[PDB]
Amino acid sequence: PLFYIVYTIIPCILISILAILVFYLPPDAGEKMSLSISALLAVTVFLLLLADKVPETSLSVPIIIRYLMFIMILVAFSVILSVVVLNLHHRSAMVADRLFLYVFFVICSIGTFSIFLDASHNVPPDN
Amino acid sequence: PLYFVVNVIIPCLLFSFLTGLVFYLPTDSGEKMTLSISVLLSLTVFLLVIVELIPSTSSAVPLIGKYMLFTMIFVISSIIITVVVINTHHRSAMVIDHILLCVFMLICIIGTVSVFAGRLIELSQEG
Amino acid sequence: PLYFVVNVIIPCLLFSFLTGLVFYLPTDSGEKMTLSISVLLSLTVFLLVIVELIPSTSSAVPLIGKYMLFTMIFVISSIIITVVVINTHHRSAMVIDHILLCVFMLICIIGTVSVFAGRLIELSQEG
Amino acid sequence: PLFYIINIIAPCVLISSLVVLVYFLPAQAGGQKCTLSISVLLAQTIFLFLIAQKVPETSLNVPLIGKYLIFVMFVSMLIVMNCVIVLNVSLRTGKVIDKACFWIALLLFSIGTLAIFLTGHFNQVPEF
Amino acid sequence: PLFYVINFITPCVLISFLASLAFYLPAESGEKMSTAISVLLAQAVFLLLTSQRLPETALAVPLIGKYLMFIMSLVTGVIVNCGIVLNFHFRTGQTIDRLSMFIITPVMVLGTIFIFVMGNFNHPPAK
Repeated sequence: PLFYIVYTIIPCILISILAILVFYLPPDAGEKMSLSISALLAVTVFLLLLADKVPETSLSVPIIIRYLMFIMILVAFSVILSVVVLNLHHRSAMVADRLFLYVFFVICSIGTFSIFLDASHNVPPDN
Repeated sequence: PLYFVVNVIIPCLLFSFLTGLVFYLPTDSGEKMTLSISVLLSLTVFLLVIVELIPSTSSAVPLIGKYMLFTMIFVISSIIITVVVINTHHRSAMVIDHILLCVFMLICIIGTVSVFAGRLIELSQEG
Repeated sequence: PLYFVVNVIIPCLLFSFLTGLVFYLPTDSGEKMTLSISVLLSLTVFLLVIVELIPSTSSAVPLIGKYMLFTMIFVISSIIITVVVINTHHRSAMVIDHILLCVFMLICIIGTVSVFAGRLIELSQEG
Repeated sequence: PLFYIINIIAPCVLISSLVVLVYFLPAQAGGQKCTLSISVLLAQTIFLFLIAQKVPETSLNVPLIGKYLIFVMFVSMLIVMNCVIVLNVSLRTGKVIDKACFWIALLLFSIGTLAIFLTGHFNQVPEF
Repeated sequence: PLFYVINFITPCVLISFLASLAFYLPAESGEKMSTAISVLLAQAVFLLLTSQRLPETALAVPLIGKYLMFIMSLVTGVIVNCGIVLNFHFRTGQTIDRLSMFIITPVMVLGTIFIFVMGNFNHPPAK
């Protein structure tokens, strides 16, 4: 029923570009730091409204959270990384390179895990 | 129906980080105060909309008024601390610890008190 | 049912202040252009949502299309002036008066014309 | 009644903090603070515009009586107008920042006072 | 029903000015990249809310994916270009006019190639 899944995936994929770029935006342009914050606000209003949209949709027909329980975590960590990037930034190149690697590595894996969840869900629920 | 008590506690907990980070984000990096300003707007729209979501819910599903006062109080103190923490910020190595110390100490207490009010109300609830 | 014609005129009147102030905020203080930029976003979300509120209202309550064109035109000119007034800004003691003079003169007219269109339509309405 | 009043009053007490803050912060605001405050105007202005939206729908949903309504529109408008003036002030822009804090306070505590008195007076006759 | 296209076309057309102006913005105003950042947030909240109106509409109205991808892809591209401009933005000058000439060449081409899409669809019907 892939209508919504494709848009949701695109929100997270571009949003990863926001944090990747946010993260990635520190290596490439350090002064953006506070500018990066603006992204946190923005990236944070965007996700909070999505939870609401998805808050009403859930109302219409209840079922597995899988993805949500999946989408919820990913949001949270992007969320908690943004906050850490913020703290990492607030506290505030080796760490960034480190925090770029850790981010990427984390998000590739969480996204890999989350994508797996999505992959695993479609085989399980399919049966 | 604990689906809202999770997300609400999560808004507060992360929002504490905004302030804590707002508070903690001054001492570590004061230069981002305006950038800070942006967080106040952001932190303030997010809360103002949460009062919304919750209004429709409460009015939709009736419940006891006393548990609602706590949300308001707590929310209004983060809100008042911000104002002061912003005045603080505006006015703002010793003072932030100072403000951070008096914030933390107040929020841990208030939060401790509020958590007790749930706790104690939890004590009664359990029986 | 004049409950909407009040709030709409108020949004325009204050918004004129944004552009007047945006225009007038350059000449008096050009240094806040980006800060200005922020107003364009802000001034632009506010208007874009008003077109929303009004869409549902109009479609909900039917009315004559001709009175709708004026809102669009006017709104699109503030919008076009902003774009130019931004480029004007971007591009941007003589020029602002210049741009402010040509803005004012255009908005007073356009606004004068639009107010006449209501006026004249008011003339017909009165009879 | 009104539980919302508590909530509405709360928006317009904290929001005075903002403008008072914005105003107050002007005198206690850094060089970059004039633009910062700009940020508050936008923020303070999105907040009020959405409160208008909820209030609107609320009145249609429940019964209608504008007296108190005018009070909200007028105070909101003036905070609004003061904000633009503060901006204009800060744009025109210390002498007048100081007074602007004084003028604001004085006007808010007078508009507020007036508004509160209207409430008091509104509250009194309905009770009598 | 050319009434939805009206406003949606206008959103896109002005938004191309944003990116065009952003893209152009990069060259004429290289020193306001926070300011452009602000536009990305703004430009990005605007589009995200539009997707929400379109989504609800579909569901409410008949849905047939064909013209969906066209609005979804352009948005994504403007979106990706925006992100890229940031990448570019951050990187930002020998290339600029070419980015400029490449951006307008490309946007023209897809605009043209999208035009065709609807245009290619039109003719068959007509024949």
